[PDB]
Amino acid sequence: GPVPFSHCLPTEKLQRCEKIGEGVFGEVFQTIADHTPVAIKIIAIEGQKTFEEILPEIIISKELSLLSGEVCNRTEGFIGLNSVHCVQGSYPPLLLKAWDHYNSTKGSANDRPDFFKDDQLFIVLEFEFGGIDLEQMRTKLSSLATAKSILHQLTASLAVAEASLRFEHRDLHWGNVLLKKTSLKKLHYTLNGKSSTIPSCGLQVSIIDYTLSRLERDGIVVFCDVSMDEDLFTGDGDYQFDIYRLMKKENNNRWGEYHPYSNVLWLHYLTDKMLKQMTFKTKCNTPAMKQIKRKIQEFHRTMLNFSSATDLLCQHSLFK
Ligand SMILES: Cc1cn(C)nc1Nc1ccc2scc(-c3ccncc3)c2n1
Ligand code: NI
Repeated sequence: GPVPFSHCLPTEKLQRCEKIGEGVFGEVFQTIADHTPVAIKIIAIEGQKTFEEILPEIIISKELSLLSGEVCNRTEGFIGLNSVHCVQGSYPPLLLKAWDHYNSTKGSANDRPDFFKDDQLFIVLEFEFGGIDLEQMRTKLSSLATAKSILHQLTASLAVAEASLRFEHRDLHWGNVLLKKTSLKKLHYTLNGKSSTIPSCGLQVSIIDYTLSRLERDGIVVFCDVSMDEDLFTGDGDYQFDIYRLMKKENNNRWGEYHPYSNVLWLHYLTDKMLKQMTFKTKCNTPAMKQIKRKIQEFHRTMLNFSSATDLLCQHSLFK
């Protein structure tokens, strides 16, 4: 059967819940469990999305989480999934209070979740805490060396997911790139059996929000069908909203197919943001840093001629 909210969110864990984010159908809370930070996503089911509409996110979250402990195709560059629960009950008042605090400070585009009755079902996905998004870190990164590390981590992570699962993220905006301190000097990945390293520059990247993502295992495709969605393809003001139109154009509005080019489009959007909307604490006023800047500029202007993240990682001069 379903379980009460208290099964997932015992008193002390619930007391420490703060809202950190949201989606069109979701609320994300940060908390502590057994002295360990976690990120909780809570999605209402039936009644808003159906179970069938939520399952893809569950499967994808699961498959990408598994890549951290595989061998031939291995990456930590997406986020650990600790557990999945189907919960029944009205929204916990302590969660409402945390919800309100976020509405008062940042503003929510969601409905205050106070209208749910005690037979309401929810899917509660509990993840490792991945850190703070790249947008919030717009002014806080240290140098363009860091920016290069970040792009290399993203590119590799997508490459491995391409090789393993024929993955497309399909919404990798700078809000979905998390950063977290690591004392590791070098990060490791393995692509089709070949291991390599990336200088961390003190950070570990984690990719999130598989809400539009696509993959497959054994000829079964798991995805979000947005072919009858109109609103997604009629935004602007940011280069983000062009990617949605480019994907739709590249794939002829058939979202089951595999088009890893879409990973390249999103990495280009992120390289653009690195070059145009970030301010680094150290400026590129040394020969070595100017050089790094030039190579990122050269990546920006050439990467769109690569067919996938795999192609970029193996072949692009930025990573050699
Ligand atoms: C929870 C989660 C996991 N996946 C695969 N996707 C998710 N979705 C979102 C949506 C919004 C935000 S705003 C901060 C987060 C976040 C922060 C830290 N650690 C994970 C997620 C977030 N996550
Ligand atoms: Ni349980």
